[PDB]
Amino acid sequence: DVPVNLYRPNAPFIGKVISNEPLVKEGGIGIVQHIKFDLTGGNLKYIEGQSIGIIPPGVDKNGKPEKLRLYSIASTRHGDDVDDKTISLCVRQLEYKHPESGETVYGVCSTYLTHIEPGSEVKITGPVGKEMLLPDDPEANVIMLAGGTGITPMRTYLWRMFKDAERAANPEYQFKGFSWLVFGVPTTPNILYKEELEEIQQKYPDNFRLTYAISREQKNPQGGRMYIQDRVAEHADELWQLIKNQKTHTYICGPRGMEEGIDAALSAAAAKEGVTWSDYQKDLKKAGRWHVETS
Ligand SMILES: Cc1cc2nc3c(=O)[nH]c(=O)nc-3n(C[C@H](O)[C@H](O)[C@H](O)COP(=O)(O)OP(=O)(O)OC[C@H]3O[C@@H](n4cnc5c(N)ncnc54)[C@H](O)[C@@H]3O)c2cc1C
Repeated sequence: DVPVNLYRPNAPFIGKVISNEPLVKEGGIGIVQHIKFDLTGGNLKYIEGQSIGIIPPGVDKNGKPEKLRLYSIASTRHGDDVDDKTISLCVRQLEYKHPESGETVYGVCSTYLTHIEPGSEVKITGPVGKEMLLPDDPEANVIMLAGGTGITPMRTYLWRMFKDAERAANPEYQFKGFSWLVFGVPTTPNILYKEELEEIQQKYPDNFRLTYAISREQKNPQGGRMYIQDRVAEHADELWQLIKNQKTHTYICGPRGMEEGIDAALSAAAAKEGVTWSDYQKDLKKAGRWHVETS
């Protein structure tokens, strides 16, 4: 049922870049690109919450061919144009400190992707992943806790739920539940897909809540920069109340180490009703209602 490994690294699908557009507005930190690829000529199918591999050119420092890097799929199964012909990614250019042999270091695959030109051919593998899948139940509640490019799978869910063209293409999925995105980025220019997220909240105010944690523009009650963990703490009681519903799913995506402050906040909330969150959460994971993808 769920598509997986239609293409593998030994015989990847050769896609073509259609577009490569910037998502970080002026005044933002770093580069994050929305890249769309042409899937025509092959049979790559996928669903929301999955990833694909990209094999970049070149050799590593030891002379060995570069291996694939995984990227969360940014588009619904139908692609951004709802034509079942494309797939999109949301790729940050990795760049980091001097300490590691040199000065500014640039990631191999992410630099390749963020600078790729339309018309270029790329090696694609996958799709992969069954741990970030969206329920078919149109009355589910969906909590989405995203940091940075952790937004990516959330885009696939929200587009499927709320885009006019998606609703028209998906007669069996007319979302009537409640979804809540808490999205942590450093600046307003760094709010990936800001305009479309706010368009969704305006059209569906009873079915979608949008909460930002903007670290360079907002301070938590303790005086520190505002992070996703601070917003979860601020709304811990209400998030816990939603989580108790048998039909609620929670999705967490972003940098590794983001889970710890989220668990601390929810643990304090659940403890007020005599529940140990770590135990309750284990049961949610087993039931397929607690979805995590961090790296
Ligand atoms: C399932 C999954 C989904 C993913 N989804 C996305 C996504 O949607 N968007 C996205 O942009 N990325 C995503 N990634 C990350 C992606 O796979 C790559 O790891 C990322 O793009 C960097 O790869 P690169 O080839 O550019 O860097 P590489 O050339 O592979 O360099 C990475 C290496 O640099 C070093 N390094 C990294 N940071 C530092 C630091 N701060 N200080 C010192 N050394 C450091 C580490 O040793 C690391 O192994 C995802 C990863 C996984 C596993």
